[PDB]
Amino acid sequence: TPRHLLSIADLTPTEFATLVRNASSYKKTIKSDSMPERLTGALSGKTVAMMFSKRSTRTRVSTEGAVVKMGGHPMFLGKDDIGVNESLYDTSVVISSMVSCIVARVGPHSDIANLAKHSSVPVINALCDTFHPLQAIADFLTIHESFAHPSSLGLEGLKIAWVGDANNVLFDLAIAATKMGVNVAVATPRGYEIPSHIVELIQKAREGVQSPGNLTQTTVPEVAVKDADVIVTDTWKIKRLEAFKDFKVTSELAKRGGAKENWKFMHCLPRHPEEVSDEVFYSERSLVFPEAENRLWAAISALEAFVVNKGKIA
Amino acid sequence: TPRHLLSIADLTPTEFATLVRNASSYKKTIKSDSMPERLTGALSGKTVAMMFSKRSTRTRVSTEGAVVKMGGHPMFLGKDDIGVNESLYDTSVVISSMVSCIVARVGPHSDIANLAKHSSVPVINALCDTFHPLQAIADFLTIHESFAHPSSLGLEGLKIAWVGDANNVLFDLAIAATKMGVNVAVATPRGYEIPSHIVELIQKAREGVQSPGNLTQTTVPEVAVKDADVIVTDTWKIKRLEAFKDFKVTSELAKRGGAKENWKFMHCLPRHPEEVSDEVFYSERSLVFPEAENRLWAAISALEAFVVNKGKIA
Amino acid sequence: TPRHLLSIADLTPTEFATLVRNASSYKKTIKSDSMPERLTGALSGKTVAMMFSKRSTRTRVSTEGAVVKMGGHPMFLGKDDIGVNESLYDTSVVISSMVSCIVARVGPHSDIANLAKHSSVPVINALCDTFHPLQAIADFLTIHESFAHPSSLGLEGLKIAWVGDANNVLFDLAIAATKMGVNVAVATPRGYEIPSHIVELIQKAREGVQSPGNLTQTTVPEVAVKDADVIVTDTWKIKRLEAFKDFKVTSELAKRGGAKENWKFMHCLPRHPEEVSDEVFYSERSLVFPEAENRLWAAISALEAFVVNKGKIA
Ligand SMILES: [Cl-]
Ligand SMILES: [Cl-]
Ligand SMILES: [Cl-]
Ligand SMILES: [Cl-]
Repeated sequence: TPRHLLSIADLTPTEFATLVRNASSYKKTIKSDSMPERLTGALSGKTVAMMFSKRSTRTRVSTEGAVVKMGGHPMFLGKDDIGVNESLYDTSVVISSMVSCIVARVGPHSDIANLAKHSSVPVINALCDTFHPLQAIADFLTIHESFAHPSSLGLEGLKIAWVGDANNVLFDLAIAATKMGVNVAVATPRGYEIPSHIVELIQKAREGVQSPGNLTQTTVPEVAVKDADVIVTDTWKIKRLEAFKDFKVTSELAKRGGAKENWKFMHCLPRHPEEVSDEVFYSERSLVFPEAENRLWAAISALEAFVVNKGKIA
Repeated sequence: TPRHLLSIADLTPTEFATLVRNASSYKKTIKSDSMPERLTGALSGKTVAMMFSKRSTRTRVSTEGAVVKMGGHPMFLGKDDIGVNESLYDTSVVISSMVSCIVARVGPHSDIANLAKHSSVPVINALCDTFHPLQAIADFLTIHESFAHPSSLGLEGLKIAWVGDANNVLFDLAIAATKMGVNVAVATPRGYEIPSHIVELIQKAREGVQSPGNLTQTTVPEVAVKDADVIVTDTWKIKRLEAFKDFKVTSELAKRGGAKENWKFMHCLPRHPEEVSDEVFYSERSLVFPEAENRLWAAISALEAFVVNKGKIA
Repeated sequence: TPRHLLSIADLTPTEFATLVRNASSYKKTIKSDSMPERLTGALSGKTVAMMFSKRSTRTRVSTEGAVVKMGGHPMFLGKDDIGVNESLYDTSVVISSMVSCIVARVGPHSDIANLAKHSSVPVINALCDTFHPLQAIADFLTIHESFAHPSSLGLEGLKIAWVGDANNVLFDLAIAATKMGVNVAVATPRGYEIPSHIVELIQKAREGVQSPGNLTQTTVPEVAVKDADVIVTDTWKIKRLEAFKDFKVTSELAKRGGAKENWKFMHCLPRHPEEVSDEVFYSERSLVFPEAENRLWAAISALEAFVVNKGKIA
């Protein structure tokens, strides 16, 4: 039976800190003109299949680059390429028998689990309705660098403020922060709250950690930002535009709610002009571009762990 | 002048058995964590062009994987990519001068021959109107494993029963079976028979073999299945659905017509629910998934033979 | 700051002759079953991004092949893949941070410069509104072979005649010919002349060359072809077809205008039947197919120079 990566919920706190340290390490070596021994030709002769249900160029760029550093071949199968004209069972058994890994994006989560259930090779979740494991790893890599033993990244007592809609990215970030002893506070409009199944996974993630990260739920943005070390948002039709009125991240929101003097900004891209101001996006406060690049380093770490080390994280 | 693979009609019985033994051999070595010396970096620095006229994801998956095991690069050029805005002559001379091989799928057979006629590198037929060489090699690999000197795979006296429409796949399978001393019987509705040009190639394939495979043509399914070791079908609008009434492969058809006690089932995928029953498809009788995977092993064998060994099969 | 290749206008006469000699050299070695030491694994572990705004299969084929000879990975991002749903600044910073090079095709030239302005890796111009650097290198490689010290390819005093529309390809060819001491004469209909910004770059290219190539502008085709060593055209709706009446390259045009006895023909493909006659296109006068293949050799040279040698041409 192969081990899959569907959500941060599948990782112990130790396993998660290790993926992040590895990405940090590989990044420092490769950006100064060297190759890690563990990675050289680790995937040569081998194919990784990328299955995408809707366009996702950004995700493609980093998976593609990560596979190639390991000397493997990335295979793109988009929405014009591939459960419509053939059962989901069949597609799953057949493709997995001629590749070494599947990186997959689909719509509903029920879809990805069924695929993994019958795959004979490790499946990694590129993005689904409720999870986004690769993004969390990138985001914590970024946090770890900017604020620079085995079961921790030394981040205990930090505060993250999320302002906007409750979605896939927040869900996994929340689960990670809890394991790392980081406090999270979430501001959303009435009707756009964290689903209670997600609150259940966050709570279960508390088990066995001596100082877990705490969860705060609010309707008022000025409340969330209080004493925040980092502020995060995300992309949000007619119904929505009126509802998110005061939810735009601005300089005036930080001072008014009382965030830390040196608060930093994060958004996982692409960015539209509704969620955040130009002044904020392009300030020295903004970790946006390093965060985007850390996708490359997070994919290398994850693929080494799940494909090469067949799931034994070290 | 380069040597092409357009049909099993181009192969001697010895050359065909050798391609099958090679695929079997390479499969056993690679699935137990080793590389054959003959294959390592055999295609490095080199590009193989894949030209597809209509979607064919399944074929792509195996060609892509096969090229990469040899350390080469597979280039996908689909129907939005490439004889409409430029003569067929020109396209053929130009592309072939910057690659080492073309794996091509087109509509009419007249199309593929004209391309090959002016290519300066070996062309392999991925699928056309009347032939499908790669499929036959896979199918005989499968048969050879399940029922486990140079001019034979030791299969003399076996029976294959084809029930359904007469198409490209059957044509090449028939030509192969004849060379291998395997008996084939074909049940089709009135109007959907083997074209007499095909019957002519089967008959010509008889020449020089001491015990050739025999051909049987019928309109009644219960007649074909008599004493059959294997039963095969394939995907089959308004006109057709009424015509194939009794043609659905079922448990009740095997017993009624008198097939062997341990008859096995084969279909080259994708499968729809009209040709065969769920009960049959998923039984221990069904070699469907191994048959699908044997495409990978058959491509490695064929590309080694035609591209690396420049057509000298050994 | 990375060095880009946007136009032949960025190259000294020495740098241009060197790119051409290198392509010639690499071509001779590789076509006789050997690898140049400088090229082997030069790009391994590394990704090159290809960004295409409109279909351009021919360009893809040669870039793809060139990258692979160097052991790198080519990544195709077409018009369904990627400044619409995200600022041009953002796309530029993000993609360039996870690849080693961008080969790009866009519409307006203002577009490509802005991309390069913010890229952290070398950008090469695949084709834009006014330039086509890769084509010029191919064309001069071809000329250099057919008519077979450091600041010259030994072509002084040759004549090139362009008959047809004034476009991107002609512009760069003209700038190259000037640096190489080759004479160019241009026949176009009234309304379809070289833009005066281009005439300005040709004139600036004269500076510092002891025998620069001369420019001639005409409305009559029979005038241009006088004493020409080579004749070139290109693809040219309702308004246009009447205007180019006498502009079709023919046997009868050469004799009538008085071109050299052994004049040669060039067209960068694809060809339509309006610009040139079948008799001319397929004669022994036609360097069309070698010219098409020389794209492969020109890409290897250019990518070695700009990506591997980080812009120090040698
Ligand atoms: Cl897609
Ligand atoms: Cl590759
Ligand atoms: Cl296609
Ligand atoms: Cl495109």
